[PDB]
Amino acid sequence: PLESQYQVGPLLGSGGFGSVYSGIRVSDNLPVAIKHVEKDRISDWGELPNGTRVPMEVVLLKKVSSGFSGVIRLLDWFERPDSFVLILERPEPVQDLFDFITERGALQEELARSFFWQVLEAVRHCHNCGVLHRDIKDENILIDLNRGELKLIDFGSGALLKDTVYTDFDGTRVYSPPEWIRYHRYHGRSAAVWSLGILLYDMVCGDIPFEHDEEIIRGQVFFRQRVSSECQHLIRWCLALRPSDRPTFEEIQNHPWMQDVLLPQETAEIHLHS
Ligand SMILES: CN(C)Cc1nc2c(sc3ccc(/C=C/C4CC4)cc32)c(=O)[nH]1
Repeated sequence: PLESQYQVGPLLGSGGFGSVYSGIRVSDNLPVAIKHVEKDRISDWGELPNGTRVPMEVVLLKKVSSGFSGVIRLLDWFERPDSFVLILERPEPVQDLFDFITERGALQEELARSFFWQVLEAVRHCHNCGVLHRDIKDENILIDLNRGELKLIDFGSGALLKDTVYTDFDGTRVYSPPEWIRYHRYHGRSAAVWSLGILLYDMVCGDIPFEHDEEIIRGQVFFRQRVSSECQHLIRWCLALRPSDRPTFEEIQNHPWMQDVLLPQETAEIHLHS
């Protein structure tokens, strides 16, 4: 045990959630990320199959970790007197979708579609595992620039998935649905689809559609860049004001604009200059 097996590199980011450092498992040189979370800043606790009292993030991480590389896997975790320390995988080289959009602006449709699909495949995986992320957005998506594979990260506002209503949200406002904004209630799926509508608008317009509460409640989408009619259709569908007017994952993934997606490898070859 102990803090022997890992070697702490540079800090990767921080905030009110905590601090993440680059790290190398000594045990065999694998890249990892070392995420330190303060007990005081966890509002949502959970408990394991094993039955111990851990942050919800750790519960959800365990339920989603396994073969499929569309979600970042949690390799191990530790407890400390005032924090939990999480060890997760780290692709090399890697960059987050937010930075990648800051650099390259609006993405070519073909690139967006391959990115969007992959997010769709990640979120479907979480939904199967009984996990709801609740904070899907460019900053919670890592690109592995060599293999062209997106990895969803940061379950710190997630919850167990359920069919009843959610009356709490501790995620990103500008990505939250209008039913949350007015009534303080949403349902998982439909609120996830809204965040995906936002995410796709982001990808294709270089930036997010709404900044203020009223623009959210109004739900009218102005396009600032050339975007095909079919992409515009899908975005507006995901951003239906009534939750039940929103598409299901299956309906999103059968949308005409979602056809003939590139593979992750082809994607890096053509767009990440692999
Ligand atoms: C997404 N934020 C709030 C923090 C956060 N970062 C990571 C995780 S796993 C993880 C794994 C790798 C890397 C490497 C990133 C490069 C772009 C700087 C970061 C993270 C998380 O769970 N939370």
